[PDB]
Amino acid sequence: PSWPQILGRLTDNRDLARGQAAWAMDQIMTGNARPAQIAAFAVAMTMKAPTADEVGELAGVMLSHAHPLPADTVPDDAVDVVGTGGDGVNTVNLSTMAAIVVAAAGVPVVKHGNRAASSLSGGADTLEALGVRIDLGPDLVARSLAEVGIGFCFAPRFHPSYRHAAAVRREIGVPTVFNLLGPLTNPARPRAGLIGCAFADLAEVMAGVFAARRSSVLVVHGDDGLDELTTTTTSTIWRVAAGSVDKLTFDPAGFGFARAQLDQLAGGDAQANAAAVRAVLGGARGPVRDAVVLNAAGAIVAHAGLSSRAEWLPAWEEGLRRASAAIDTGAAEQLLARWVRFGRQI
Amino acid sequence: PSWPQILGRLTDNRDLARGQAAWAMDQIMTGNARPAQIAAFAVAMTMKAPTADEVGELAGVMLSHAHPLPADTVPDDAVDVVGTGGDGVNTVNLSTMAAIVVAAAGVPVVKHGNRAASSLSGGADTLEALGVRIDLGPDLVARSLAEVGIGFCFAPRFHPSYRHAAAVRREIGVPTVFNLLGPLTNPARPRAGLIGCAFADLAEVMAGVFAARRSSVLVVHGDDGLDELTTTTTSTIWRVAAGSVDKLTFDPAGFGFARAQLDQLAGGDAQANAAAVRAVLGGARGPVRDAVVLNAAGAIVAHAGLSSRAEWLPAWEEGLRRASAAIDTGAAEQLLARWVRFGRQI
Ligand SMILES: O=P(O)(O)OC[C@H]1O[C@H](OP(=O)(O)OP(=O)(O)O)[C@H](O)[C@@H]1O
Ligand SMILES: O=P(O)(O)OC[C@H]1O[C@H](OP(=O)(O)OP(=O)(O)O)[C@H](O)[C@@H]1O
Ligand SMILES: O=C(O)c1ccccc1O
Ligand SMILES: O=C(O)c1ccccc1O
Ligand SMILES: [Mg+2]
Ligand SMILES: [Mg+2]
Ligand SMILES: [Mg+2]
Ligand SMILES: [Mg+2]
Repeated sequence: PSWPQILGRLTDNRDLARGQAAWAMDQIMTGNARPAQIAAFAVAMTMKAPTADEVGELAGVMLSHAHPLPADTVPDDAVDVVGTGGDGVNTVNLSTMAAIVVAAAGVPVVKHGNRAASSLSGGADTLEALGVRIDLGPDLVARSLAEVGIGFCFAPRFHPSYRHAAAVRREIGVPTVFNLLGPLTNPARPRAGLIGCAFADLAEVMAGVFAARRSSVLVVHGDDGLDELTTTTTSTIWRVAAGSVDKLTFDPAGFGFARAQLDQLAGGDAQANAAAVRAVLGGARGPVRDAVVLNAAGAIVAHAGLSSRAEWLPAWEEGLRRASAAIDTGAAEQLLARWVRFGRQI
Repeated sequence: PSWPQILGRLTDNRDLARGQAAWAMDQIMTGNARPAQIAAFAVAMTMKAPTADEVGELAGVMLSHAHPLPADTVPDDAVDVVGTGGDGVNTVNLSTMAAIVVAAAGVPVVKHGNRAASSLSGGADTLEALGVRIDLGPDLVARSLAEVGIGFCFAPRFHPSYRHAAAVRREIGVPTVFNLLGPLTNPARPRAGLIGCAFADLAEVMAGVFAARRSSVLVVHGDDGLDELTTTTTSTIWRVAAGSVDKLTFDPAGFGFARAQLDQLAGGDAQANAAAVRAVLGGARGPVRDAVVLNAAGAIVAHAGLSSRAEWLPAWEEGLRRASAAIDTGAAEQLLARWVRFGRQI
């Protein structure tokens, strides 16, 4: 294989042969690709329209190179809540808030995340401002998960060989297929997830990658453009269960949610977004809470799907009940406090 | 303007706004673009499908930055004979041989060229092997043109600010829109040419760029893949005259040319290809001579097109007669000897 061969095939608008995307990603991950080659590959793949097979190869290479968690430290039913980012709408950190609530409901959460790329504050930035340690290595993440019920895998700490690709992503500035890889490369490899996709025409490809792994996952795109389950309108959901993908339209009004305006979900810098986390966890009513509860419930539904006996509507009602109770009893607020203390106590 | 704006527009499969391609190329020509940005741009433009407006912007910027020839040193009727290269068929240097014969017939030739990229020996490599000075500056090319009837503009000598783009083209090694720019950026700006295009679906775009300049040009693509008029089969010609483009198919059998096999046109390293030039100019009959006479006649037809009185069949008959006579009288052989002497006597 070679760059001229692979890039030529993509510019001819042809799908790659089996193993070609993997070869490319591995060249990229070993410091063996020129920045120009990395860029051409990212752009060419994006414009051809990447297939699930191709994206799965990219993600697989990344997972091969990632720092893994220690054997037997990740519960079989661990869940992630994370999105591509890049929806362009500056919101509060919905996935991060949802993840805390989910953990507090008793679902183990190993969250993958990163700093902002185009937003004012990313999940990692907001966690840092809350006093949560985002610098933890494999062993300490495993301990966080066991002792607190949640662990945070900071993308740059677990994927050091992605350095070169990350740099090129920053330089070119446009979204590419690389923007899909974060949610697909959690180093703890959880089998369930609520996965947000900002790019409506690539969400089905992300869902195909999860289906290949037989994950129980909801890939979500709010019909307003959010990489989260939205409260402002319907959301498209690509449901992954039993190795197949199901596309459906989701309306939170069907569960009693009131239509919000995007303005109401608006965020700020790390300090502002941290304050919004404390506000929700302290029981504050309103649009932000509603959005947090809905997404927390979505992750609980994904967790439920790890069993083939899970039914859609009863799963959602249970998810909503559990998410609401985890906040209302103060369990979510206490969990955050316990998470902060854990990192301080080394 | 910005890289994210421009690259995003391209990845959304949209034509650029007027001036955006020019902004991009200017950034690239001023050393202000990262290699990743250069590559993303070249690739994204290629996969979107470039327009003549866009390619015309890129070439315009390059021509802005190029060393010009001194005022009033290029005859109004000078012609170029040059191709994109990249046909991936190792042939003798047909454009370069054609250019010598055309100059010997008395049509002023200011030829743009470069060393090999893909092939064993490019036009510049073969001229060097023949003893021709290939890297003369503006004043000396002007003198060569006046005194010998032909001048050669070496792309790296006249387009020094293209070095970063050139480097990226080499690194990524798949053709992009940049592969079109050589024949479109002759620094002497001759108004006529025989212009080869290896890429069947980009030839019409090249022709549109020349149309916008009101050049008299035949853009040619051999139906066997050659970026020259072939003798093995038909060629597609995009004829540019009076600011418009006419698509034609051309069959040299209509002018008495026997079919050749492509291996009959095969070349080798610069020494071999130099020997091939000497063989044709010394009156050797055979397939190489036929392909040379045909291409020289094409260039003479383009020159004739600078008049609105030019008629297609008479022009080809005159071109063929003039090209053959220039070889047979020994004028083409003598012009090469004189060109070699000129460079030695500077
Ligand atoms: O700056 P952007 O490109 O828009 O990305 C915003 C955030 O979205 C992703 O994380 P995640 O879903 O985990 O964070 P969230 O809590 O902000 O939803 C990404 O890692 C960023 O942290
Ligand atoms: O290595 P490649 O990418 O295939 O390019 C082969 C040659 O074709 C172009 O020139 P030109 O048309 O002047 O050369 P020619 O005499 O070989 O036809 C290009 O400048 C190279 O010199
Ligand atoms: O975004 C990443 O995952 C990353 C990884 C390694 C180095 C820098 C980075 O931004
Ligand atoms: O090929 C070119 O035009 C070129 C131009 C400047 C520097 C190096 C180069 O190869
Ligand atoms: Mg999110
Ligand atoms: Mg989001
Ligand atoms: Mg040529
Ligand atoms: Mg050629």
